[PDB]
Amino acid sequence: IVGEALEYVNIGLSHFLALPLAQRISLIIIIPFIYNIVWQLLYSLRKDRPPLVFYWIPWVGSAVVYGMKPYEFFEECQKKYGDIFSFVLLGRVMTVYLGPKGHEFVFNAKLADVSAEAAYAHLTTPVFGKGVIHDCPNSRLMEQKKFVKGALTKEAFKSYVPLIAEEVYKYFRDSKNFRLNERTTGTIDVMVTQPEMTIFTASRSLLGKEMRAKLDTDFAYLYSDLDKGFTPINFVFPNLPLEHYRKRDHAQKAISGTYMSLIKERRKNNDIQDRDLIDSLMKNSTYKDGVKMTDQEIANLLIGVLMGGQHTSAATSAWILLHLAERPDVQQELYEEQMRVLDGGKKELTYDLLQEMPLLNQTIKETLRMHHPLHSLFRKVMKDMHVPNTSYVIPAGYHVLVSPGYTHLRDEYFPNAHQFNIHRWNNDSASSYSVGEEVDYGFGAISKGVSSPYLPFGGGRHRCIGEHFAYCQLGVLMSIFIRTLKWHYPEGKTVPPPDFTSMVTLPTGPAKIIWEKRNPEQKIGGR
Ligand code: HEM
Ligand SMILES: C[C@@H](c1ncncc1F)[C@](O)(Cn1cncn1)c1ccc(F)cc1F
Ligand SMILES: OC[C@H]1O[C@@H](O)[C@H](O)[C@@H](O)[C@@H]1O
Repeated sequence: IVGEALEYVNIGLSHFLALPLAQRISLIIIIPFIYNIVWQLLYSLRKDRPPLVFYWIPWVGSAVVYGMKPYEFFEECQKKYGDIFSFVLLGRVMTVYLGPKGHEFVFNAKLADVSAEAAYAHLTTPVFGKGVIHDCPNSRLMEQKKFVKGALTKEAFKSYVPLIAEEVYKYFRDSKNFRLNERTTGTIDVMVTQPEMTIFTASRSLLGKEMRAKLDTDFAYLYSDLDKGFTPINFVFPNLPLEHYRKRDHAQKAISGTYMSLIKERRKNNDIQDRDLIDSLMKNSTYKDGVKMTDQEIANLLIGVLMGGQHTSAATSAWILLHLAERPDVQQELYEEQMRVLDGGKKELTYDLLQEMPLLNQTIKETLRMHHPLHSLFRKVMKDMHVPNTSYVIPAGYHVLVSPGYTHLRDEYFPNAHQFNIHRWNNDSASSYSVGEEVDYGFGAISKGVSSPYLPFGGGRHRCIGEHFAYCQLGVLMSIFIRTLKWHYPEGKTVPPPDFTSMVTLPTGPAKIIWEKRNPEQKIGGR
């Protein structure tokens, strides 16, 4: 008889419940910790799963090392396990596929296999608002990208360039950080100046003069508050009863209400032209099933596009200034190109002359190689996926992670990858280009293959549509900085390390450079 063993099981359960509170709590942490380690050992035997990085603290996983030094985390994992490995991250299992085969696996994954929106909806919907980007089916997103891409034409860039130039010169004249009419040298924190210059130039060109005008008021404080809600904490705490979350929600309503006010005003007066992205979305925002975007969804889409382009672009111009501050040779080279292309400054900068400035564009390209703003791109796995040429199966409910920025820093693909060298792009200054066949997901033909080791703008259905706007904006900014200023580091200082815990891989603050006017007697006119 072993029914006596079943009696003692019941007896033991009854004695378990009688344990004093110090031991029941002690067991409350001892039991999961022990079972978590037991489970990892058994998992390591599965031949149809990638290796899983070992971790001590249940639920948390490798969150700390990944959050603070992700590329160092990937490099060590890659040496132990190779290019495919999983790790636990705050309750999720992330499967990483490093290198160009991983770009192909994740960026070209089938629509039914993976979902970006299920990975990101909690990050962006609380900031942007409902009904756009990740708060909608993929076919809706594909068409929103088509709508936005319709204000981003060559002829739009031709009119944006003088407007962006005006904003940069205004900033040089009026900002406390410069005041070029009264100061000939000064010190700036580039993580103060670049977010400001970026919002001013992106507002004037994409949003128009009215929304730019609002940035000269206390309304600008709403942008700061909404900006602060764009943070990785939303992956864990998207809504908490705190002032941070309520200033964010207030800003989203106030800002989108301001966009809707302008929109309803324009169509009240039939004042709908071809000036900015607001006009474009007012004329071209009907989905292919006949449904029109509402004014709320148009406003939420403007917020999302401006907020993403704000963070990637401002981080990138910060890094450009920081790399050039220790490279007066590159500043000199760029300056000579400006004098040649613009006939000593007697030519006005135009979008077409921007295309004749290869070294300037290679500097943006090289900065995006060394500082990809988004160190990791996620998808949630919706159907079990077989990893080709392996026995691995990534089950549904995992997440896949692709990191083109990690491959950007591999000597195998970019010799001396940790050295900033714009000439590695000689005869190849295009922001990107399809090396062969093309495909259309809804917003234009893009490269069909995504195995290039350089992918600053991603690829596949979720590929960036802001690339040409970003180059135009960054090119005008840097053209004007180069012609107007020389700059260098305070003594002893150098390029700062990246801060990987924020939404983009921005420089660790404070990152100060000292500027000096090239022409101390140059005056910037206007009121
Ligand atoms: C240096 C500047 C930029 C970089 C490096 C960059 C990079 C990227 C990358 C890597 C993706 C792919 C995301 C993924 O696969 O999960 C992406 C998507 C996207 N980006 Fe950008 N971007 C930049 C600027 C901009 C600008 C200026 C805009 C808007 C004008 C913009 C709008 C978008 C949009 C709408 C998507 C589509 C997201 C999706 O389909 O899921 N980006 N970008
Ligand atoms: C989802 C978000 C993101 N994805 C991954 N890691 C960090 C991130 F912030 C992002 O891809 C960033 N981004 C890309 N180009 C500009 N911004 C994004 C895309 C479209 C958008 F309308 C707004 C937006 F924030
Ligand atoms: O001239 C083409 C124009 O297309 C419109 O839809 C956009 O609003 C403008 O940004 C662009 O300049």
